Amino acid sequence: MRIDPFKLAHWMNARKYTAAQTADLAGLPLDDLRRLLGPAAATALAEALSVEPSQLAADAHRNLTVVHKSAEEMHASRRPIQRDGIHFYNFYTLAAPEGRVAPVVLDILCPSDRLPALNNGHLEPAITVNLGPGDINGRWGEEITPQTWRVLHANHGGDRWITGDSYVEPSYCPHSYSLAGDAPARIVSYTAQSNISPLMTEANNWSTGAFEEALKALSGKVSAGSVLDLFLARRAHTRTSAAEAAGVPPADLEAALRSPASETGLTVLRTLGRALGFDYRVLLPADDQHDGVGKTWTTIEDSRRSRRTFGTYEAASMASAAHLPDLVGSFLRVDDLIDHAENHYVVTEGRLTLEWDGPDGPASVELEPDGSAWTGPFVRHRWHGTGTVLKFGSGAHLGYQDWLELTNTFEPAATLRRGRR
Amino acid sequence: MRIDPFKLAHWMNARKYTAAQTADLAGLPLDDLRRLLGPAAATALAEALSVEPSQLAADAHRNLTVVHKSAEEMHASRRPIQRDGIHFYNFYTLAAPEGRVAPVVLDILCPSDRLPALNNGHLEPAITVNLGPGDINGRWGEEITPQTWRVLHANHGGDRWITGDSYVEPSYCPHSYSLAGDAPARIVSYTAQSNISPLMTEANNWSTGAFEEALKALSGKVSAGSVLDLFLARRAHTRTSAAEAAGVPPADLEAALRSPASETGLTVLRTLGRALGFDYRVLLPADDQHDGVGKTWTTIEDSRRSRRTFGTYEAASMASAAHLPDLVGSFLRVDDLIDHAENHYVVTEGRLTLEWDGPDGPASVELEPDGSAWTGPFVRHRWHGTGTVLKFGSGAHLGYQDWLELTNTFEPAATLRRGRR
Repeated sequence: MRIDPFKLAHWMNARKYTAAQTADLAGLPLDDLRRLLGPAAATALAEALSVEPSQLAADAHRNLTVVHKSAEEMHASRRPIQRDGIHFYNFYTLAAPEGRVAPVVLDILCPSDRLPALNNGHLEPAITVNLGPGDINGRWGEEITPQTWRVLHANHGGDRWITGDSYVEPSYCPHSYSLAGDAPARIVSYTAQSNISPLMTEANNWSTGAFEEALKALSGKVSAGSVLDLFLARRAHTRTSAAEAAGVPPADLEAALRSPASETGLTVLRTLGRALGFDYRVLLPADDQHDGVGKTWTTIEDSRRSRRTFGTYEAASMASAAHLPDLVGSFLRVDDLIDHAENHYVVTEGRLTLEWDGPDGPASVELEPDGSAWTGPFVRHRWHGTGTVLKFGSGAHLGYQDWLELTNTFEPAATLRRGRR
Repeated sequence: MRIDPFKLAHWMNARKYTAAQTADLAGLPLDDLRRLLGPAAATALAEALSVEPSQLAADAHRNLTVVHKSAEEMHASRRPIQRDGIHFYNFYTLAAPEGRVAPVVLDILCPSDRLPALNNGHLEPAITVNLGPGDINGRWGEEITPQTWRVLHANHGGDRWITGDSYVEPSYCPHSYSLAGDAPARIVSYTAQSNISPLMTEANNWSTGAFEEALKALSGKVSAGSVLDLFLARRAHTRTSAAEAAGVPPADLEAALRSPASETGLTVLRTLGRALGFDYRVLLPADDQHDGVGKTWTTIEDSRRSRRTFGTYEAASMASAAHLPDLVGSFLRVDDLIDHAENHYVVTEGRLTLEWDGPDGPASVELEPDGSAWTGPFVRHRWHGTGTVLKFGSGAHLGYQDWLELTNTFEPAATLRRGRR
């Protein structure tokens, strides 16, 4: 229930109240406010600043660098889920900051002679990999067909650190799993945050008339021209005025919208961008979508083929997708690490040691199979010992969306520094 | 203090608790939960879901379409600000949803014979335009030089609806204004939300070691290669493994990083993107930054030159910037409107009528000079009468960042529809 000095300075600035005016309005001591900027109070500040208490509240957890969970504790979290009249899955949770979404390990208990009843799907996309040792069935449709029923294999060969096939569970499409045969099997399902969730959360609160107008604008093929027209209408420009505004021939502007990726088109849309004040990059094409799981599907052979040395590690790729840049999965063989976002790790073999440099100096924890850890963004760490660990990644900060704003910022490091002190 | 059905379904799904399990854990009636999904309770749900009450709280205001404020009320909000020992400005606020940041009108009271003492700057970038009738001085530096002292002119000619020069106040740089002479003058300063604020808010909570690591990564020239290396390290790939992974010659990958905008480079980075699972677009170059206000500066002549017909309106442009796509300003002459984001309007001449189609059917309000209104995203509206109104725009939803994720979504309209019902 603490106060965020950053959120407070922002609101005093917004309402342009001096420190003294803020204290006088809020009805509390000035040394306190000069301290907060550096319970019974928070309510007053909120009132004096015309904002809800949650708009000034600090984060539930500050200075988190690493969080870990032993094999014993992950096993202790086991929880059975009943579906279709039987013990369908066994629920386990991996390391994750308190309150956050934790990666999940699942026992696949639905026999091969019974179609696995589907769940209702979910917004977040997720990387799912078969830990083995048995093969499993993937179901993505009511009707059983090659497009909605496929075997997610377990590695039966020698390079076991590559545990099995993996793919990306598409956002919102129902799915379920069953055993492909007798051999038991476990699955690891890692979800990243939804990058469209913030928009949805807001759109859900708009009037229904506006919501329908938004859907209308998003309906159909969202081409470069359709997005551009919205940008122009946003600026009270027509395609004609915008063209003469950018000094471009209407004939070429039409071509570029037909070829955003051609160098002729990119030069035009960027020239438009500079003239009208917008970022041409979001106008560039992205690989169309498929709606099936055949595009992201990554077999054991794919992963084996992708093997490479990464520092003191040997790495292999899990399923990925160009339209889900913040979601990553990787097979790591062990015998410094620092990503621009969060990492979720789970050991699959050997007694490994994770070390990290945190607030209290160097630290470390020994983790055995099913043991796991979570690293915050930019937290330098490393793994020692001989074994295997799965490397997952997610996080909105800093996601590919932040990287787009960052390339648009003058001296980003300076901006961040100013915000922190 | 209500509950968000969307945030609740998300958390029950995350923790994968059935409706019954949720009710049993939360300790409340099941019909209630089946109702919320469709005070004393919210606390229980939060506890049972291992989340803070704010993580399930609905928006302070739902179904807002339009908010307006009369000339009399905006005049009634006048507030003097003392600086450098004198009455420096007069503070006025324009229409805005309760709790939100309201556009500001300022009387410039610092005489021409006194250097206007600077403020401490602010994170949000802002479009500032001179309402006139007198010219004013702009100060952007301690020392008075051509780069930090320039006259922001007021239109003294006939097309008064174009009120004067405008420019973009760069994020965080101190600034202030004084009169250029005897003639009085008012200014309108419109700020958009900061697109980097979310990242900052989070980075402020990271350990200092991680923060320093982040600054290090952002320091220097943030080129296509420097961002790519982070993407690769994120995926346990080196430039060598990534190349052979995308089936590209190391020699070409180096060229593309030297020419992201050339069609040869874009084809490579997109091929890399498809292979490694990332969005090549954020790798594309954006116009460098300047740090001065000479790039966005828009004179009266510029605006006059940009005049164009827009539906039943005559429009002229205010200052803009390619790196601030969500911030827009426009001069509108009156005698349907629907943007993909929020609008803030302020009348400068005539008694005008704003109509909108809201939750209760068609509505309308008559606004005179200094009167203002705010429209939510996608809210269809129009202006009737003969006069002039300033059109400002901001909002994160849906900003250019959302448009990047939207082009990456399969059936976005469908996704949003599912989230709402």
